[PDB]
Amino acid sequence: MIHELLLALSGYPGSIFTWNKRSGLQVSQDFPFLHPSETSVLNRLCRLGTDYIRFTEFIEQYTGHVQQQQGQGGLHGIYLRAFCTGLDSV
Amino acid sequence: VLMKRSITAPLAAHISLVNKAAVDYFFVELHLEAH
Amino acid sequence: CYTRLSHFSLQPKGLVFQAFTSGLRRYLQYYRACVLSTPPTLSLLTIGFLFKKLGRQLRYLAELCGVAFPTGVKLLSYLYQEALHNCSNEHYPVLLSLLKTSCEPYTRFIHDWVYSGVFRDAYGEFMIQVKLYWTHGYVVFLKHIAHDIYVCGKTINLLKL
Amino acid sequence: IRRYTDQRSLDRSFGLVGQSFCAALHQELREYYRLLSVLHSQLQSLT
Amino acid sequence: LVHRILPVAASYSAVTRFIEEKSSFEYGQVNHALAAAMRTLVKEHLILVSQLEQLHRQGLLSLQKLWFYIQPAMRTMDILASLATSVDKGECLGGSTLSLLHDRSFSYTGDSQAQELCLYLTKAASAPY
Repeated sequence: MIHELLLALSGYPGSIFTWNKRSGLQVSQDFPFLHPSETSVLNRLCRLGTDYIRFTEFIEQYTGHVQQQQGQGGLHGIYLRAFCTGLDSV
Repeated sequence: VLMKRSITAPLAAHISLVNKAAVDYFFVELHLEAH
Repeated sequence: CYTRLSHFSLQPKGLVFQAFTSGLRRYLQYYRACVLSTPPTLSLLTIGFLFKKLGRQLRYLAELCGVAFPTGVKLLSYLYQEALHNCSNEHYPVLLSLLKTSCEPYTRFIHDWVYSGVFRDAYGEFMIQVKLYWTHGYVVFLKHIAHDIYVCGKTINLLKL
Repeated sequence: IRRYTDQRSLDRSFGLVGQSFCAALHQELREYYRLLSVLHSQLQSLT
Repeated sequence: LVHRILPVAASYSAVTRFIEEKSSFEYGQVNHALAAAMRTLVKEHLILVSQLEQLHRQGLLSLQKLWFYIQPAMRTMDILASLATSVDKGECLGGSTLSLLHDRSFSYTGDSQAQELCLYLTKAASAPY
């Protein structure tokens, strides 16, 4: 439970927080260890890492992936690159 | 912009003097103007 | 992929191609030198943290190379256009440092048929290549100077008489 | 060298040349001793 | 890491042997000049090794410092060892190793660290000629 929370939080998918692209990180919700009091707090902490994964994946996706051989304006752009560069420093 | 626009100036500066001296090399030595 | 970049570089063609490969090997050493001088062993998370903002700059060069592949002017122009393509990212100084030495042999070459009268062409990197003594052939670079050097060197071959 | 330059230096059967050659060889040894004198003292190593 | 330090060593001993085998009374004119001009670079290599010698005397050195130390010297030893290999291989002497010293200086035009090296030995070798 100790390093498991941080590895889920670090943006690498957990082994108790099962990564879905349609339900994010989600605790297993049926083990003998968990009880409702810690459970809801764990689920609240899950959502921030869920967002962080999409953020870093977006940044990796739209920055530094082209040699510039055309091109699409929402899949590329000088503004998209500037956006991602700002986002990681935030 | 990443292009040569300050190194190419001392290059065209030599190209021009070369061509001027050759056109001069005709007239004031081999007398193409007399031809 | 660091290993397969050293696995990509090997040299004892083209002169500018050799200069480009040696400049790449001058960066692989830096990547090996930075490890064991900041990050030996720290928290487990710190290593994945430190070499994500550092590793991606290395990983762009795998996209850049063939990790067939351009040689000659086809390299020296394409890499030139990679300057104007990317100038506003983390991959601007590595492309800049590569182009600054991939044009290092060619700038000396141009400096020869203008001054001393020596025409240099031994790899097909030189642009101008093939009675009134002027029958020379001619069939990115700034086209403002491309025909200029063609007429300026044929002139020097006449002043050498 | 040193055996030959010891022997021939006072030899008059060998003539003037050879005492002169010995003088040359002594002068070469003079520059060789000054190095060795430093090298003994700077031992502490000396590779 | 110990295996990575070895190329300056194999390109030192080789560099020494060219100065030891070709100190003989006969060979070509340029090669006799070149031996006395390559030994100068062996001495300037030693002044860095002399700093290293003092440091090793004071009960201190580590492998990471040493690896960082020998990165500048490796290239100079590489250039000298390649020159020694080429001069011995081609059976060139006299003036035909004044051609090789002339060609190798033109060949390097991307860094000019080794171009100047071939230039220095050629400027020393053309002084008696």
